Amino acid sequence: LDQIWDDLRAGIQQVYTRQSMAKSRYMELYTHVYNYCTSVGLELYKRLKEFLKNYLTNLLKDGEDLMDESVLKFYTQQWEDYRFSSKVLNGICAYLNRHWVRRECKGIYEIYSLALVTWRDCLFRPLNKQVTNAVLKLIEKERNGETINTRLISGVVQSYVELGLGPTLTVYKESFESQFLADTERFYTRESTEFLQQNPVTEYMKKAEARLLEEQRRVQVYLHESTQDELARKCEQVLIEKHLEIFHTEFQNLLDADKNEDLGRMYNLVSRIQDGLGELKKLLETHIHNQGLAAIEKCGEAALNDPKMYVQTVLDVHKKYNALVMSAFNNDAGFVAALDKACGRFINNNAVTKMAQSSSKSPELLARYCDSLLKKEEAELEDTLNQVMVVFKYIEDKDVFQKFYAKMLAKRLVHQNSASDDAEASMISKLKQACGFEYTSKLQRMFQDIGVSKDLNEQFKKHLTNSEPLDLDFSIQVLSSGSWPFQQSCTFALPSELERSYQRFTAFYASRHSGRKLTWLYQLSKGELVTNCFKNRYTLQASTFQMAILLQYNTEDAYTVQQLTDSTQIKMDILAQVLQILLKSKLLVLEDENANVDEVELKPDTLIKLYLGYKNKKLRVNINVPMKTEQKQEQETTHKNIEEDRKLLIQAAIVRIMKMRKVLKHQQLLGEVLTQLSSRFKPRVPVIKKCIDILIEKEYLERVDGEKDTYSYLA
Amino acid sequence: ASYHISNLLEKMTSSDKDFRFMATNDLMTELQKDSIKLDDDSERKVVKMILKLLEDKNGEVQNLAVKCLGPLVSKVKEYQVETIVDTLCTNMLSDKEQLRDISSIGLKTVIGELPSALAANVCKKITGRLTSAIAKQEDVSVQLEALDIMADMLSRQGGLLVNFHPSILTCLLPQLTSPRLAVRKRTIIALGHLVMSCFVDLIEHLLSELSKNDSMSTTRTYIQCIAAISRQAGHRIGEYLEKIIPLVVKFCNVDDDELREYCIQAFESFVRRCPKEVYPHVSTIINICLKYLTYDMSWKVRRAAAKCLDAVVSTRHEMLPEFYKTVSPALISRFKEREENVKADVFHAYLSLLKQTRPVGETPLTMLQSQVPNIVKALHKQMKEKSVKTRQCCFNMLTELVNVLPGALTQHIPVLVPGIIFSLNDKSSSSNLKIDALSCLYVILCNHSPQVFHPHVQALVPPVVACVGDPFYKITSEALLVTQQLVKVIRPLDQPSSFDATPYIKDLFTCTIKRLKAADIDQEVKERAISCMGQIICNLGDNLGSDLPNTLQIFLERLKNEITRLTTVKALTLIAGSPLKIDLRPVLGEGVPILASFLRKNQRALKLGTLSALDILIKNYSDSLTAAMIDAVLDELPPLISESDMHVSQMAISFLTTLAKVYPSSLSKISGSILNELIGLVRSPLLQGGALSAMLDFFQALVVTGTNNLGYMDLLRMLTGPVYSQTHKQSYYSIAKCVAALTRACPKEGPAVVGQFIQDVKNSRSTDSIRLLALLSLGEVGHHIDLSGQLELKSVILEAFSSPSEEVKSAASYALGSISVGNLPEYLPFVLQEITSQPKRQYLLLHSLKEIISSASVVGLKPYVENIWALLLKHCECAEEGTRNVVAECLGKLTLIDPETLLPRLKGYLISGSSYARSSVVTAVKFTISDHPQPIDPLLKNCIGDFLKTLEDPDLNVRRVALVTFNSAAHNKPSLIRDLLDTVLPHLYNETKVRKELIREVEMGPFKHTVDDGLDIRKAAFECMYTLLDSCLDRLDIFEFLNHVEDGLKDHYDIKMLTFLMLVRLSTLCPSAVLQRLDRLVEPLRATCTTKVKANSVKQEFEKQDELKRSAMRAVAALLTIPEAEKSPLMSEFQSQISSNPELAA
Amino acid sequence: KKRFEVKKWNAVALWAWDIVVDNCAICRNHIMDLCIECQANQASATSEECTVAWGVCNHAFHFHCISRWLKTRQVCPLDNREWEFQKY
Ligand SMILES: [Zn+2]
Ligand SMILES: [Zn+2]
Ligand SMILES: [Zn+2]
Repeated sequence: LDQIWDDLRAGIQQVYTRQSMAKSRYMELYTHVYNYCTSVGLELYKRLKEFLKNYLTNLLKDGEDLMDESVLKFYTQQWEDYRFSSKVLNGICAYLNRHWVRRECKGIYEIYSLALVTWRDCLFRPLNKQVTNAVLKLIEKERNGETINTRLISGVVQSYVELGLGPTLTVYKESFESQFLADTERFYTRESTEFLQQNPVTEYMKKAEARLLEEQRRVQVYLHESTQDELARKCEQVLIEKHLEIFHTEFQNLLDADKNEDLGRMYNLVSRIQDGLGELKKLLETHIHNQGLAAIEKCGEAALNDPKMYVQTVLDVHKKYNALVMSAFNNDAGFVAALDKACGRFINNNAVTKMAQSSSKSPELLARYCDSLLKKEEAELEDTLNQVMVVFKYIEDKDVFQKFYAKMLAKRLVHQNSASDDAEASMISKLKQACGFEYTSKLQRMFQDIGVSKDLNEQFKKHLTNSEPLDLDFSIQVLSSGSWPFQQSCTFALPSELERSYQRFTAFYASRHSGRKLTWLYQLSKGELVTNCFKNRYTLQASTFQMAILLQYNTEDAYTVQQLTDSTQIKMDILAQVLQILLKSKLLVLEDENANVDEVELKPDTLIKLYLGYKNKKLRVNINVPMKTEQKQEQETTHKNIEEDRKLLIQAAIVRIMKMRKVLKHQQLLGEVLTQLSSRFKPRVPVIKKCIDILIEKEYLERVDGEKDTYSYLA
Repeated sequence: ASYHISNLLEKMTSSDKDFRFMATNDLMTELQKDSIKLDDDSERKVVKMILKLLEDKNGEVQNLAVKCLGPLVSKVKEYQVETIVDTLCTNMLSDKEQLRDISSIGLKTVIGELPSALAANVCKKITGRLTSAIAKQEDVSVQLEALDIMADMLSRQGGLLVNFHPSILTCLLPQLTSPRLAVRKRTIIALGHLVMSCFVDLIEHLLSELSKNDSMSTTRTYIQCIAAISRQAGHRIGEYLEKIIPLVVKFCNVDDDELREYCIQAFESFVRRCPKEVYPHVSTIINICLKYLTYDMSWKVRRAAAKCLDAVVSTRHEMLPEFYKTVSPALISRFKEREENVKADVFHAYLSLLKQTRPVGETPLTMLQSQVPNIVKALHKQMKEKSVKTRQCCFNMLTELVNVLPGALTQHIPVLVPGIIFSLNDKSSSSNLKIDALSCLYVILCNHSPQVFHPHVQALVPPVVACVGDPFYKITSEALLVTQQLVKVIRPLDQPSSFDATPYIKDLFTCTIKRLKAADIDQEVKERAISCMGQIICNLGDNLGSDLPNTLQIFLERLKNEITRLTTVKALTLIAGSPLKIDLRPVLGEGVPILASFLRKNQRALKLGTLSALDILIKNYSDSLTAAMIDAVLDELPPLISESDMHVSQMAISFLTTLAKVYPSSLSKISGSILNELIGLVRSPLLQGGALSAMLDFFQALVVTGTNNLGYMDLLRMLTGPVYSQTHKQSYYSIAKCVAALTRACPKEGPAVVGQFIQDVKNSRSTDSIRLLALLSLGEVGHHIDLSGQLELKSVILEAFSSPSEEVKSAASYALGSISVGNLPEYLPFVLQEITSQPKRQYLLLHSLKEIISSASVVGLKPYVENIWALLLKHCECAEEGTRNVVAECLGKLTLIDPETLLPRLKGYLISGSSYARSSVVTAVKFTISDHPQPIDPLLKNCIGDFLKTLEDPDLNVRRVALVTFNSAAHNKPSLIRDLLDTVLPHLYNETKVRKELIREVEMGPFKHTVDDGLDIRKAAFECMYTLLDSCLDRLDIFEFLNHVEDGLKDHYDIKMLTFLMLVRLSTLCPSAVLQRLDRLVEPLRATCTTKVKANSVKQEFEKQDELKRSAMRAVAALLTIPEAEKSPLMSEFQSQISSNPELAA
Repeated sequence: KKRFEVKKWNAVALWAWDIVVDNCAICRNHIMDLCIECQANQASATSEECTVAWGVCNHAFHFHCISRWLKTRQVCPLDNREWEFQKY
């Protein structure tokens, strides 16, 4: 019992210094525990327990006064050793572990657990209030840029973990982690509030990103996995979210000034706080919105009559913040939403719509712009075209865009300044997809006729070859009255030099289509005139009307405004406007010389005389140009027209709806009406009411007696 | 529902358009919610019906039908969806017509509405149909629409059809020939969208096909097509160009007007394909064809050139000189006018150049100057152009220009002003122009000595003063912004002038009150107005009519909005403390209290500014202060003295420091919360700098006041109270700093100071805490005042050097060190003295000395420098290896003082000397590397290598210390490493290896312990690599790095956790050299997650692997988050055991 | 000496079925005058709405004479083909 306790202790002591052992000697000690056990299983124990307590206690003297990277170098170098030595002791003490108690009935032995336990009674000595501080100081060092030996920290923590009763973390937390994080909260709390007071936010953002990253390796490399998602939470907590109103106010400037790579960063940073990315979206919507209203504001009046300016301004706005939402805000749907909402808001209600007193001005402009683009290069057009379809998406009064687009496309197919039939087609393809089909088809019918009219002409061209030619080069366009916006008009005495082309064709068309009949549109038909009476002789493009007049100057030379309004039988209200062009052009002069003609009160009395001589330096002058008020008159008119169709469209809906419900309640119906009409426009409620009314008068609906605000369909 | 669908289909053939419409409406409302009631019959009927209605005699219905397809597809068995498509793709060729068009639209709809498993065949089947369609089949119409679909689909769902691509391409290419050109376009579009999905096998057949057919056959189309892919691909065409570039040029010569396209090519080529340097070949051509006008059609040429020059200049920054020195300044300015559109592109190009120059032999900016007068001469002719668009360019130019060179236009204000003024008048509804001009002018006046504008004031005001009173506000705001600067131009208060501004005061001031006194105009205008007026007051005020008091009143008033309010505060902070000691007496009365009022709006900005204002006032308007005003503020303070907002805290502490500076008396009230709140702020871990400095300046000016229950001794007890009764290290440091402050203020000392030793010596039961605050106080105080008196202390301080507590022991080291500065000759010799005498205190004493050297004085130290240095060159007695560091840290600090005559000295112990001498020196130089750029940096950048690229291969721990010094530099100033990488790196990697000779075993029975002396140096090697990662990463041979990273995955546990992370870093950063060696990096990562441990192990033994295993997945994970081209190698062996890993790692 | 010659003339005309003459064939009154109903009835919400309507077939009627017609049947009363409006 003591005959062994001595040599066994000899070995124990050798095993605890680090003197290599002999395979035989390891076993000798094993043997001693074997015999001491297979003879007391608490005597050998306590004696081992003593040897340990009276080993560590002594060791402590070697560090009691060590203090910085030294208790660290000390405590760790001592731990690594004590561990292995005990692993070996635990090895010899097999029989003390196993018979003397319970086995076979996990890396927990008691003899080793006996070693761990006594040492933690070495941990309370230096560590708790020291070896831990030395660590926090060293970590602080590395955080201030000081390259450090991380193994002085690893060793410590790994110890703590194991000195627990991997799963047990009390000691770790209680004697280190808790203080670690606390120190971290303050360290970063202090670094941030000081950097911000001394640096531009764009720079604090760069740093915070960095620190966060640094603190990552600072756990993966020398801390326990346990403290991972907490050091992270805490760091973001102090590095990112107590600085959100600072981040917020700056979010602005980072937009007020197009410095958008930082926006990406702020994004990636707030993208770390729960719901933190919310207020960013709000601020953006508001921003891009005001940003849009401003753009338009600064275009003043021009914008009101410059479609390119207008559409290009909106386009510029959107195109900026889109590619901005793509990179910077990682194409986040939540953000795409802000942009959309903002664009939808300003595109429909802005400075132009305001002064025009109607949101419908935007859609018309968009439509006009399209027209400009399709009149007489590729990348821009197909793209520009494509951008147009983007804007459209946001327009709410879409029927308006549609009416104008057709109204203007039509004035094109006929007369002039249409680009390649390609863009034209390509733009149809684009509408086929956004716009409906009833719409797309309506347009198709227009193209059909033009083609049909084309072939029709090639027929007549022959009919003339096959007989008596005409006194001029004639061509016509027969358009189905129903499919075109055109309206015949201004009464008109047709000059003689044409009458042959007229009858000659009329007869022909009548021979081609028996059941049909033609109604000629002079306000929309032109021709080429030749001048064999001036210094130089030229060909001038001229509206029929203009020709109807000029041709009169083939007899006398002056004609009172009345002498004309009588002859050509072309209307004064309008006949006057034409003359003004003819004057400003310079083929007519009133009487006097000074030309304040641009703004005169040409009364019936006033004379209009042919001017002989001088003329355009060129040989082909196009005297046919828009009467000024002409456009403003067509515009206001097509709107007026849209006002009508709207009510008619509304009722159509009211009906088919009440026709497939037999009874509905006021609201019920209004909701329906909207749902359908939504893709085209937003029927003002008072109007659907004034509509449901007229249907009651037209006897398509009747109120449900014994139930006001409920309607029944009257078959 | 159920009977629904039945009743609907009937109403769907209802002869009455309305019903068929409402029936189809009500049917679609249903097909949207939960795809319920699907009979595998009700479908048959429904679909067949919808497809039928697709041909209804009424458009309204037809439409609904097509709009029905969308929601349908996603609500019926896979064959029925097969049907649809098929049925749709077939009508495509229908001999009716309207069927081909609506069937066409129908198709597109389905396509758009989709995804994942669904869209499989859904495009697949289709793809086949379009193919035969796209074949030149002598029906364009069919093609053209198929090509659209082919394009609409290929891209919204490109991720797949991968196996159809080669089949797609093979039907497209021949179309690039189509006699109808529209088809050629449509096709190119397809190709473009095609390459977005490729695969890596197809980007080449396509290109080659294009390079090949470069056989002089008419129609430069293959041209556009090249450019086309360039924009889409770019990257994917960056390894195909040597043949490209030349082919293009060779053709560019050909004198045609669609030659623009080649430029279009070179442009699109050189705007996406960066690493493709044929820059010059290009610049040259552009510039030559950039003035291609003759006497038509040309111009689009000039455009492309202009557009290209614009491109180049906007990315090749490294080419600034080349830019300013070869045709562009000289030949852009040259063509700085021409047609119109083209003129515009020329300017835009230049701007990009100006912007490129914008940074942050013979510099860019210096080259720029040289450019004007040329720039100016140009603009001068432009500025007076009818085009509104052009003049705008002139202004945005000068602006950006002057924004680059803050002094740029000095020699020319006179040829510009007419230009500026001229445009401040009209060609309208262009408010942009007037605003753009108005901005330019503002920017100008902001960066140019004001003197320059004087002769021009006389003729610049009228047009400005008028813009202010312009109808539109946007113009009014700028006008007001200029006015405000215009004022500082004629009021120079910083640099006295001699310009009489009196003749402009009126008009200026007028237009402004007209705005400031409104409330109908935009707030923007309302603020620029107060701002401006404020300046109008701050700067001429002095000869300002008697319309001033009336105006000051105006402010007071305005200050009660939630808009006006903040801007006026600041404007009032500016009217105060303005040279012309302006009288704000009246407005103080009810305004001051209106200010305090603000101190409760928890609005950062307002608090800060409001406080910042209550200060100026008090400072320059003291007499007129009514005791009833001050405490009207005081009351709102306590909440402002929180550790939550230091700035606000210190801002408000400054205010009290002022109150007591110029109004003692009110002190009485400084006791309530106020006082018992600063005292709290003192006990805060967050208190530092700004506020702390103010907390100190405050006390020092509170005691001097003499006040009942607020005296010296009174306050000490308040600070040092809580401590003498029984928290945070910082607390004591701040406390001692105040104690000292309050001490150097009332030098009635000995009582306190002596009363601070029989506080330490007073060990006989004295809270270990007191001894701390005690020592720290003797320290702070000792630094300023001369304690050369009581010598009883030199020992008391040292007695603590042997305290059982670090906290005190350090505090003692500091105290002595710091006290040493109060009287440097009576203490320094003593210190060095004890350092050699009692070595038992070497460490701490060497730290005390660190404090001395560190922050002493700089004149009082030079003397002893030669002495210190001598003591430190001797203490390389390596006694404690922790001591050699304080020394090295001391040698380092010392060097800084006159480094030119000290670094060389260290760059010489280098050779001869011993392991420790060598170490110490290369360790001292380490403690020289500062975070922020310092004076030593230049010289350091030079001698650095002589320690590094030389200390990497000498011997022992010295190498380790070297690595560390290199790690320390590349982390916070690689600006001293860049050049040295080539030399260093090899070594750095060499230290990454294992020296088997530095490893011994320690056997003891079955147990063996491995000692690896190389582990630490080696750990420092990898730790250097990880650092190169954040910064210097391009100068790194990416593969040598990965070679060695591979080596350290299979190294030691402590070294694995590092590299594992290094992988995850390299995952994100540079992926391509990873995948290439992605198989070599996995064998190891696998090895780990495989390795087992014998249950003969202790509990903790296992956890280790459990943690090391899941730390490797973390990597392996991110090794899969690299373009799924990684699935290719070999890889995820689903395992029962392994499973739990990527599970708990996720 | 003051003579102008016409070299070309590009005219344009609309076509309508000539089975009538700017006449509404339901009520046989006149597409340009109010339908016979509004004509007899007191001025009202309706009266101020009366106009022409065209079908995709190109037959025109007063919006009211045809709208009324469709109340019972669903085809062009002049061309047995389902009526479809097209213009107002
Ligand atoms: Zn009627
Ligand atoms: Zn009909
Ligand atoms: Zn009728």
